[PDB]
Amino acid sequence: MPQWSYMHISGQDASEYLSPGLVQFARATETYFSLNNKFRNPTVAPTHDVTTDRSQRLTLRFIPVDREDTAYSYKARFTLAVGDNRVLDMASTYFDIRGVLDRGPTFKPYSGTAYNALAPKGAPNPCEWDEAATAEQQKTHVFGQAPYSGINITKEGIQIGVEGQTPKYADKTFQPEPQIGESQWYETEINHAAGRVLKKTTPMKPCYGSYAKPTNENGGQGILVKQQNGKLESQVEMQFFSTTEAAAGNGDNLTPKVVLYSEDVDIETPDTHISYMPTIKEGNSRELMGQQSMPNRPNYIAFRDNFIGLMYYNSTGNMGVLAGQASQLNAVVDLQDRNTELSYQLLLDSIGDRTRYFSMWNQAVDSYDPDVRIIENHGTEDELPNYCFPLGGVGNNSTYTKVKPKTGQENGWEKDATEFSDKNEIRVGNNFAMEINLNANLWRNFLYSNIALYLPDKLKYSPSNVKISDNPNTYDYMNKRVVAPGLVDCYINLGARWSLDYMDNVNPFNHHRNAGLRYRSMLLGNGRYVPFHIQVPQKFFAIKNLLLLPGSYTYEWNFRKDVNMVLQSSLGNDLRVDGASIKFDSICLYATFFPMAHNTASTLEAMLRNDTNDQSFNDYLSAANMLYPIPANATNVPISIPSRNWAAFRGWAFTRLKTKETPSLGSGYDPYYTYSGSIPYLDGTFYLNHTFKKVAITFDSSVSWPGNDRLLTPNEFEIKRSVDGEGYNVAQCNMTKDWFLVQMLANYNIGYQGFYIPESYKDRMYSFFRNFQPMSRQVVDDTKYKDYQQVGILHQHNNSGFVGYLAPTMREGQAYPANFPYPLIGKTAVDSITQKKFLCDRTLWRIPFSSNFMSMGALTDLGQNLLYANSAHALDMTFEVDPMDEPTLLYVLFEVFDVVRVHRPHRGVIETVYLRTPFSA
Amino acid sequence: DYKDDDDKDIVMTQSPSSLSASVGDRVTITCKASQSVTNDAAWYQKKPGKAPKLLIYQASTRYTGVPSRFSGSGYGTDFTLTISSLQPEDFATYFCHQDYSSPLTFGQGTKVEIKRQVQLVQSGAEDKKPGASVKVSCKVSGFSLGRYGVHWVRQAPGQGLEWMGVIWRGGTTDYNAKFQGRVTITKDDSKSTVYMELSSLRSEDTAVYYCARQGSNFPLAYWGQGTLVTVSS
Repeated sequence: MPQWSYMHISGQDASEYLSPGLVQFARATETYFSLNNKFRNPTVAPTHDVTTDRSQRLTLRFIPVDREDTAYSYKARFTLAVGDNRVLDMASTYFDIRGVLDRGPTFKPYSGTAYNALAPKGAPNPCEWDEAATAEQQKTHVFGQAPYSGINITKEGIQIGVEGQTPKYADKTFQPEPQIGESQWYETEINHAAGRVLKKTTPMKPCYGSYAKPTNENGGQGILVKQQNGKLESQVEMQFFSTTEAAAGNGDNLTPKVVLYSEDVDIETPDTHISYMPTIKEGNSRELMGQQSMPNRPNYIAFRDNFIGLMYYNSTGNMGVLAGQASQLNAVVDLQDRNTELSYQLLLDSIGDRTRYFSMWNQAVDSYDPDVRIIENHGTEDELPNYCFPLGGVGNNSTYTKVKPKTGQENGWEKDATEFSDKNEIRVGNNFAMEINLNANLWRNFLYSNIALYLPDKLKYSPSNVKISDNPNTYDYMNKRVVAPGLVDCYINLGARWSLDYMDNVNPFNHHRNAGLRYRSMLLGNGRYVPFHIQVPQKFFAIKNLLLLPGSYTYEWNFRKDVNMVLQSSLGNDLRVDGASIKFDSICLYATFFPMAHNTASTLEAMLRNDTNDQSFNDYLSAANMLYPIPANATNVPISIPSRNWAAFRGWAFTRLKTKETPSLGSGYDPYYTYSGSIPYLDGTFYLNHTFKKVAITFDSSVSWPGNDRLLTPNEFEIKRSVDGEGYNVAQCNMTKDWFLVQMLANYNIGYQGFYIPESYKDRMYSFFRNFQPMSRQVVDDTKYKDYQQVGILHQHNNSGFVGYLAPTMREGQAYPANFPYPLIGKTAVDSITQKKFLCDRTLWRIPFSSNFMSMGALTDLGQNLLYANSAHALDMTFEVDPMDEPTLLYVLFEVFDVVRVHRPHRGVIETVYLRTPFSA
Repeated sequence: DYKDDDDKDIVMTQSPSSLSASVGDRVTITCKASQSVTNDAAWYQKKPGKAPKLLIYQASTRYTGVPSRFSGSGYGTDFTLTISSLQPEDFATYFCHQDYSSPLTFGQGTKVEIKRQVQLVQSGAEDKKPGASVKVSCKVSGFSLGRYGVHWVRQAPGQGLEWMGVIWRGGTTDYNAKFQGRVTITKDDSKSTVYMELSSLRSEDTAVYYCARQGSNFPLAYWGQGTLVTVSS
């Protein structure tokens, strides 16, 4: 058009329509006087060869041809139809799955309780009980409250108002209401009081956590009884009371000063349990008024990160299928040495930022609070005392009469009751008050909630007079096991940055502060009954990015139903036993097509059917996976590979797993899998890297690798050393110079020209430095401190008289000088030793098969050298690790090439050539 | 209607005015206060030369070293002083007194005529012309001025006893409004002396001026020697 080019909507850029001398001038003055923003530059979209003009759907929905179901799986068959002059990117495809989910009775997406949270945890509800008479003869005792002040009390109840001349009485079904009482702080004469009380027939439960559903629209909870005529009727019964002194009188003066509305209710404790059960005897009693409640542990339950586990991968028995209708041959070739899920995890990390959540794919990385993993104990800022005061601001007082002086005398005084009251309330001295250390309490609560309750089960004990399951994998067991707060109190490693030794080997991601798991639990909702509707992506490396040319194709895949696989819980309890169930109602397949111009689509199809233009992909992980059993408490882990070809071997990577948290894939269903926590093998939530000591690599036999006198200790890879006489540790921890150098080179190629912090983009979530956490602390020297004394938790007393004894129960004992912990600071500091260690979560240990350990090219220089390229070699690796009281696994990834070439010669045909070297099929 | 008006002078009305008596006779004097003083009535005996002597206090209590023949009675508004049997040493002029309220007030004083340790020392007497001022001293011994306040009273010829003011233990002064702020009382604790300064003298201020001190729980009981101040044109 004419005016567009003039107004620079269209036309040429500023560099082209301006004076050449001015453009030259602008380039010269750019650095100190830019003129770019002064002149418009047009941007024009192409008008032809891009988009079609005929009617064309952007999204196709395919309902499955055939669906089969077992108890633990279900396979769906789709006929993916790519029409002519249409082009489909498999990245734009996903399965739309809908069903009903039941997370079960162990799902608790919150801490604390929903009911009477502010109530003191030992305070009972207004209750009654039968008790031995003793002056069988029994009598009923009442313990209650009467907050409502009424007009009068007759046999018709408490008078709550008047309707002209008629007195109005409380509707027993909901009046008086328990949340109503006096509106002023100071005392008043209440000659006609009323309240509600629970009958002796209703079990005794502490107020904290008490819930009784309502039986009427006005909030009444009185259980209704079905009468003969078939109508429901209230069983609320009135109980009148007067003072014992008043009942001593003859009787004519006898009148009730209190009326309690006694009722039965369906009490329950949905989200709390009993922390102190005084007696095993069942039935209401005065003793049972002392039982204390405690909120049930939080247990978030959701679908896994990136919907890990929903789709079968790397399972020969349940292999996905993509094929052309014509050719019966399948394009998918899956192996059990492949790890598709973990590959997708690390791939996603390499591409983008895993800290960001994307609801569609359940893309929310598993994580843990850093201040929970490593405790950084600064103590508390409690310099100022904190006080609570009387609601009146004064407290108890005495009554005083005013007096006035005899103004003509030295010290004469006279009563003055004419103008002033003789009962004036005055308190002499400071007001009444109580004291609390708020920050100390908050710190203590944090430690007990996030750390103490997660200690290994060997440090807990079974509650007294409370039934508990026999299965340690159940929520009931994890919830009722008692941990004493003194194990993780305010004074733990005070002033150190130090993770508890007992917690190092505990999966930090099985925690209620796992932000990712929590987000994925709340994406479903806050209830256990959840109708869900989700989108599941294709992760197999050969397909997920394939560009499918016209033709029809069978796309068939298998899916899991195992709650322990498809669901994830923060506590890891066995969701099979704990009542979780899932049902997949329907499934569809959605494919998004570029509305490509038909001439362009045909030309591109033609170009892509040629041999030279076969599409090629490879697994990001690019490794063959091997798991070697490490029996309990074993430190030496020997493994050997028979003589074979190593051409293109890229290197080793390894970490350590727990057999409990690692399911046996390929079987289709693991009957011995009793765990619903994170699965590091799949999601990359590794956390046992610190338990490695050293690795010995021996090619063939007697040939050490890398040898050549390279390392400070050349025969073996020394990861960490306990007290190095040589002084080969680094970075103020127990890691070796050799190992640190190797890892820095493997991850960033830094070692040889100085050590520094890698660039952020190079140091990602699963990188080494990002997760490298060295730590040190001091501890009493039991040999050199002459006054040492071993005082277990049973006889430690710090904050005695203000905390519970060995339980999260109530205040107990007396004030007394502490006997624990030993002071490591100040004039009286004890002789101390120093312990160094480190943590390295999420990352993998890397030994690249490179001459200088660097990354100069995927195909390592050693992967090409003559020795390993034109000969066969057997391998013998020996890992020395820290002992652990349960079976573990050595996870070794043999870094190789895992490539696939994909050829589409004709419409509806698809051929694939798979190669993985070293370690071929 | 009926409410004892405080912050208003309490007048002690003494009856009769004069009396003639013989040794052995019984004498009775009465005092009527403008308002109740509970039981804060005291009777003093004064002879021309000597200073006042406390006889009765709190209506019915005999001060220390007072013969048995003296007795007091009454409460509120009415009080009575009776001598059961006169004796030549008792011929003097007796004064009603109240310290329930400030200003302290005495009665007009009755005249008994015939029919046929703690120490306070004042400065010397003096005299001056109208319109001028005086400063009188009162050296104290036997007690601390931080424990007691010192009052100043005067007796004008042919008149009763006039309470002038007081300086209390804490230094707070209280003056008789009758003097229109002419009186100013000071004290030096170091020198243990009390000063009383009167201004704008008039010929009617010709009087004896007495330094005085009360007890912890009984009225004025310790007096100075008296200082005669004369004023004439």
